[PDB]
Amino acid sequence: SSKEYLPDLLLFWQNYEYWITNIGLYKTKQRDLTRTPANLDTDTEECMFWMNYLQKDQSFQLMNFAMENLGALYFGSIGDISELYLRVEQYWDRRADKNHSVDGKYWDALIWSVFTMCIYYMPVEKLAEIFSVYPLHEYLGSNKRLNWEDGMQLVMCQNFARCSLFQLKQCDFMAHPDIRLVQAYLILATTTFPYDEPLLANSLLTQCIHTFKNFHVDDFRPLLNDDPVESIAKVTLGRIFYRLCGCDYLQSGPRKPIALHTEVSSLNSTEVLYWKIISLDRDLDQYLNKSSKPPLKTLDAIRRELDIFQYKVDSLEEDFRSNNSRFQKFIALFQISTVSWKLFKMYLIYYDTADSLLKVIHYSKVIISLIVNNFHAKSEFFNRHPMVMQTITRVVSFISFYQIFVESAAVKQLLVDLTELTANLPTIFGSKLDKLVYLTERLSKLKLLWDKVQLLDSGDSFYHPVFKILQNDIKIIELKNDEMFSLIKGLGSLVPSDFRTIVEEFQSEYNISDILS
Amino acid sequence: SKEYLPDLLLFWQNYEYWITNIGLYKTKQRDLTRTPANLDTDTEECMFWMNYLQKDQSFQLMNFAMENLGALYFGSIGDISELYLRVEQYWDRRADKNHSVDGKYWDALIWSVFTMCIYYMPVEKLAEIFSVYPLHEYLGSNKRLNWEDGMQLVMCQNFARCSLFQLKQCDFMAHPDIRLVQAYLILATTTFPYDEPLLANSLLTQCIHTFKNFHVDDFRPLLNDDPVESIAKVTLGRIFYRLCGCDYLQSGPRKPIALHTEVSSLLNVDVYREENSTEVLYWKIISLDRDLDQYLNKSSKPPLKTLDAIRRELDIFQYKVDSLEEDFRSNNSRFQKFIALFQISTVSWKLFKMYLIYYDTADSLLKVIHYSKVIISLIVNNFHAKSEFFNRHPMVMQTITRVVSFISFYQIFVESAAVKQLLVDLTELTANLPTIFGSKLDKLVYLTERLSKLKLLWDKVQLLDSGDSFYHPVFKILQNDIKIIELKNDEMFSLIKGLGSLVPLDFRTIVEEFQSEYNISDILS
Amino acid sequence: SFNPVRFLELPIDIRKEVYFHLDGNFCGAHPGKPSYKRSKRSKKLLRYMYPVFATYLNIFEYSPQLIEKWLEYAFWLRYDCLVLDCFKVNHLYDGTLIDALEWTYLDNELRLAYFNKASMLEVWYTFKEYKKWVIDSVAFDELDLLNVSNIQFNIDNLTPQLVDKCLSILEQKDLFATIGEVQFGTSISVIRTIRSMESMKSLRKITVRGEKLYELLINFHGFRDNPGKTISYIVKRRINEIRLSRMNQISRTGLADFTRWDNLQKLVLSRVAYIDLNSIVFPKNFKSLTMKRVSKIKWWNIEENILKELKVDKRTFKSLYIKEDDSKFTKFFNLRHTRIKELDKSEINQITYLRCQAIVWLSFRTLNHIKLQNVSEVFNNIIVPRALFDSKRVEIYRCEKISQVLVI
Amino acid sequence: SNVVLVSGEGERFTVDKKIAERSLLLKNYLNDEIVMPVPNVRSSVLQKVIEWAEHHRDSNFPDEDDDDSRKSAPVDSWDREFLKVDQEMLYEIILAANYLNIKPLLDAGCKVVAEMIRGRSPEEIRRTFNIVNDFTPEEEAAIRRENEWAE
Repeated sequence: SSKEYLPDLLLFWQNYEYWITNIGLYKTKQRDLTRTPANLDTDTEECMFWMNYLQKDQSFQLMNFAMENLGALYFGSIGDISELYLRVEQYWDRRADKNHSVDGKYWDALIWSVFTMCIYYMPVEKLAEIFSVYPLHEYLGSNKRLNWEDGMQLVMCQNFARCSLFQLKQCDFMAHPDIRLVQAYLILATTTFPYDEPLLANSLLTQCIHTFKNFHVDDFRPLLNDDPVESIAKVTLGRIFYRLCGCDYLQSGPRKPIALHTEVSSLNSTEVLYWKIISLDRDLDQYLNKSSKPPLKTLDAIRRELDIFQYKVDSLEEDFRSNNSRFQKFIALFQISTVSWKLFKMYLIYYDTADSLLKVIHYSKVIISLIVNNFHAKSEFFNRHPMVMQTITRVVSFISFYQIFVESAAVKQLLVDLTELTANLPTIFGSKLDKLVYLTERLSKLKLLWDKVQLLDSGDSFYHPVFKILQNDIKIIELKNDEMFSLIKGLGSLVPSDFRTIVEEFQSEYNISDILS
Repeated sequence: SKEYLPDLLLFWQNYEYWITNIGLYKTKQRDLTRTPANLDTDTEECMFWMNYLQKDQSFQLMNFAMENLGALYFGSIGDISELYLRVEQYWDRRADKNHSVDGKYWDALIWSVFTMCIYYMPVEKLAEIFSVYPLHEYLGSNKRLNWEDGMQLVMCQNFARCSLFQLKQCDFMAHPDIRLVQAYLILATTTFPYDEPLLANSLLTQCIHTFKNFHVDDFRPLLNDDPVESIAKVTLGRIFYRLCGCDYLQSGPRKPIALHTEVSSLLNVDVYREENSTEVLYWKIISLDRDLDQYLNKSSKPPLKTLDAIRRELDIFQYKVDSLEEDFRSNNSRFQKFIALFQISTVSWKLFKMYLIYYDTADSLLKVIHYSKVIISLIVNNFHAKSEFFNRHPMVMQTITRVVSFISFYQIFVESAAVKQLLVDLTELTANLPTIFGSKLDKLVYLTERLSKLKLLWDKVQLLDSGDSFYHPVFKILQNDIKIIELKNDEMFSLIKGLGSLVPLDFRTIVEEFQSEYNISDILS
Repeated sequence: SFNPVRFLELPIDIRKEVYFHLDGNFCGAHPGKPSYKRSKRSKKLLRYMYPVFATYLNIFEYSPQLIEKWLEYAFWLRYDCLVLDCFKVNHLYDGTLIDALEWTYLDNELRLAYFNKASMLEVWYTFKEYKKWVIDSVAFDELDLLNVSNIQFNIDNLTPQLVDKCLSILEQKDLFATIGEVQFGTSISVIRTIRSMESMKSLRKITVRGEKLYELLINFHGFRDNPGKTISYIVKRRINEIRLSRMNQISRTGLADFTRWDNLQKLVLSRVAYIDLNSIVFPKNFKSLTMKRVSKIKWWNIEENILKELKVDKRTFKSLYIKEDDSKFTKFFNLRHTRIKELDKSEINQITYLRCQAIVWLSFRTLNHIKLQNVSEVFNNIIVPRALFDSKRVEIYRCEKISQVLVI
Repeated sequence: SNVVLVSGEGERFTVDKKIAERSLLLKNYLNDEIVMPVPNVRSSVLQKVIEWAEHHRDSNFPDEDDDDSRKSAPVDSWDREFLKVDQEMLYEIILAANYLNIKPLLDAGCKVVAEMIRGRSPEEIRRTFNIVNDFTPEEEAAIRRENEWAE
């Protein structure tokens, strides 16, 4: 036909984008509330069964690892970890106590949350000497031969997070909201855990907001008339706010109605810009309910300030024993590539500008080049850091939805290299990675049914099945995330032209209920 | 002359907020290193409190609740008989160990109902139902004392804290549901927020995160919508207005995430008038009250048209209190008009008080005497026979705080005629309060006689003047105690504790003498 | 025999309410001869006390009795402490009781005159003579009451040369932030003040009289391409109130639209022959709309919508559904002229009932204040919800011909 | 059906249950014969109040929020001379009606006290103009010295 198909779908693609690739496949668990049991059984005793694998030199070697590598992760809450060394030997002596303090097992909860994140960046050989496989397989007991490249590097991390959070509920932070709730969350929720538990992590960040903004601090700048303790404490507290509100963005959605990302408006050395990129990231996206398409005058301003953004990181020169440095520039280059690619998608989707395609294709080349250097030797663990499972979701879902209705010549080639590099991702993401691969196959067979059945139109209104499938997709994600069903089970006592039958050859075959759990 | 009166009562506003509403209820600053962690023994005691309650005791407690207290659960649960069905399912339910989430949220609700029912429960019926001993062969501190000597108070405390532990046991933190909020609203009419402010504020933040994650704004039922969803919508709305009402009574600087974004008489605020009239008038009164009382910390002054408008809808509410259906034998109806008369006296009393502080308009002393007179009139008419439990609502610990601290600050500087008589009858009836409030009641009497001792230091020590301002030891210590509540409720100190290693650190003779003999840093407990 | 030695030591509410009864007529004496004066020595009075009273009051240039009054009268009424005390008390309200304070240009200092009801001037001040004692003796030190922005502009009595002279005085000396509202009543006067309305930063409320200017200045009515005569959109986000005084029929073309003016909040309307409210598109939020002394009412045309979504006849809608109750509440207000009608609690209850409130409240479109004064010639029967007849945001004071008002 | 109240110095006034309703701030006191204090009004002042309330209990009193029947109303034929007793008793009457929250006598005394201002001559404006030192003395010298010449 004519070129009239493109804005009808591409301005429905984004409403599909934020309703599939971000909420239904990440940030919802449908829960039947007449399923889960009490927690005095099966949720206490096995935790103090999962303490016992940790002994002295193992945790000490873990700390020996955790210094020379992670200078964009630990520095949000620590500085130097000599405080951690001292605090873990009074931990090691504090295990001999019976009725403990509050502050002491807060320190226990924080160091358990340190190990929880710290083992989740082990390449598997050093965790092969620093653990043994055999003592665990008796109560979970699925099988006995499987090794750490499957299963245990997920569930061991999940239950390290579970023991940390168990000392948080056990010391009852709701009566003693000390700050260390917040830098518990900051170190801990780096890992997959918000994706595994959205509903826990959302309310626990709400308690973290209660912990923070009940300090009433607005003055953050350094001073001259006060004791140095105030200056260094404020140095720590400001950056804790910065990374808190960044991780508040990365978790944000409609399953969290308390925000502090609204309380910041738009416009060592490296940690100050990790919030500036996210600060320019918010207003690229918050246009779904806001049906007003963005005027261009914003986008080019962002476009010029990115040029100074890779002006400054050009001026950074690294140390080559400090793998600290490779990690921090890996976050840096991947973040600027993320926002740049994401804004060029907006350029191509509302203005359809020429030369935007070629820069998108070269701007999906940067992220894959960055991945292909960091596979060979002693460089593998950067890929486990979870911004990537955002952007690979966006790049695969967008490039697939651009090849289903428009054939581009070499962009099939990047699609097949991109969906094979999807298949060679580290296993630590697990179920969500498999979930994405299933969705990719769904869109490919959607492309097949696009070329196998063609359009019917009588007036000026489209009738082809694919559009009805995606409308059904959004409608059922709405009907399942309708929470007033959860309300009426809350009160509980009140009891809870060819388009005839040509969807159940598809929606009964891949239902959309193979996303939720 | 009397030139202290303008620059006095404004500083009384600053004191009236920052002692009688945060320094005496919302301060529970403890140290952390001393405080023992719950590992066990806050677990194991209340299976012993479970089987201490038997079945017919629960049924007669429910008969108590349906017959007379019928103005507190009606904002939460409506009908009574479904909870008869539900306690039937609980007395069949306990014999399972793998209890589901739904039943144990249901027990969250029904323990909240017994906790709220034992708070208001008169001792003459409670003594002949329960027995005194098995508590005291659990814990030995005293051997011989009846319920009214503090056992009702600790029963309410333990009931509440391990109903909350049962919520902890069910992990509310991933399973939001409306019955957590309904458990709060039935528990908000106990004094537990006064006993534990930090716990109640954190779990009200989870009440807010429960509710506002439902994204319901309009609470009228639509046309294109299910009948069962319509009734669910209207009951959701009644829950919202009662939660905002019980959120204001808690409010202060200890929650930074507050719900209330409405208006009543303005002439990011969102909504206004989403229900007609059954019990929404309560929130109307409270919204009048918040417009009066935001100025307690605000340094500005009220324009008179606002307070004239408040006076106007008090003339309206003077008949909206009466226009409820009169029920001659129903005594929950007289509980409701007790509630309504006491609110419309309470807010208007602070209105006329604010008239006196800033604008000094006609009769604005003798009016305040008239309204304190009618408050004490209500308290003495509800005192004779079969009608005693009304005075246990935790607002009458607020307004008596308000009135006593005002009139005792009136007689320190101004020696008027009959207000001696009103103060002596007010302190006489303060000593005749119902005997459950415990520490806060006696410590209010401590503060009362503190300022009564300050009365005798007024007219003994003379004045010193700097040309325009009087200098006087009272004029020093009355800002010193505000400064010490400043220092106590500022939590930057705790951040110096929680981080790092370094720790922080003839007027005079009578000033720190009266500091040492009558310290104020004692509400810490 | 009044004395003003006292009567600044009355209570400030009584000093309000005596001035509440004293609107702009603070003094009362008000009803071939070629302008013989018959004044003894006054030939230099009419140079500098009647050059401008002749222009503003030309009805009484003849004046068969009152010729000598207003010359010698307002030598001191701008310094009498009672009227100056009125301008003490009503700044302390930020102008609620009797505002009526506009700008005039005359005698080359821009006198901030005040007029009465009959548009006869009384009192005048100039700028640094006004905010030296009239303001600072009520506001002591604090800085929010030292902002006056309730001063109208009101070009219907200034001849146009006075108008475009009093525009160009605020450009070089920045008094534009002071200006409050502006009254109107093609006309050559009104267009000057709107293309001279670039940035005042201080407009709240608007009054326009008559049909012909209302059709071209407030209604969008589809058209958005006016070359000159901008109503520019930067200052379009400022307004709160719309006033219409006298009309014939508000929608003579087709439609009384306010697709723009999204921040509007109150609409007062006045002595107007025709209103059909379906012609008003009712912008996204305004909680108050009112009218006074109206003479033809069509009243949303939605009672039959209730008739058709409850699926009965009008006669059956009347003969058994209405029972004429008066339980306890409605004896409180008088309203002996009105017959309130009420729906039922038994034959429809809990269902087929709140949907009726849904049909009412989809039409009422987020408003609550109605304030209907004197009525005549209603056509469609008046319907109010429970949520607005209780708690008295409905009020009909002098209700002369009205019956079958009904509350749901 | 006979209710009483006590004055400023203390006297007994039986009225009736329905004549007493015009004090709405007595109707906040009849939530419950019953006594009521008004300590700032003397005997004869409220004797005037009770005679007013007794004779216009025989009539209807309008909506008290409209600015139409307040800002322009007849005073009465009766209330002209029975509220024209004296200058100073009117102040005691209007403070008393401010107490008892009977708005119509408050406005009816406001009618007569309004009349004693609309109609004061321009020759006390000659002299009673600077009772309170508002302008500093140089400019009330000045105000006569841009007005040296008309008298």
